[PDB]
Amino acid sequence: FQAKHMDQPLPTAIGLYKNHPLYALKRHLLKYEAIYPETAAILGYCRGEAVYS
DNA sequence: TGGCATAGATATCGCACGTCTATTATCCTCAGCGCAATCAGCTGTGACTACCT
Repeated sequence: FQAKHMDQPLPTAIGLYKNHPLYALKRHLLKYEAIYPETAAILGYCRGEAVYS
């Protein structure tokens, strides 16, 4: 199941990247949660929105 | 005949409009101290009586 569902659909809708840890959009975080640019530079894009692990 | 503009048809993302339980220091109460006019006992003074001369 993990192998099948590892980034298979490849969604590119802004709403889908929210509350989705597999994508973890920078703008779709919380006040207390924050990205780490050291281990996440770029993994994908959606309407000019970068993806971080 | 064929290139593609121009609008019909349709969602689509952003801005704005509702709730919800807590990223962290209160509000009264009783016991313990204190302050100011009586009242009573320690100590001083006079009245009464013992003893050395």
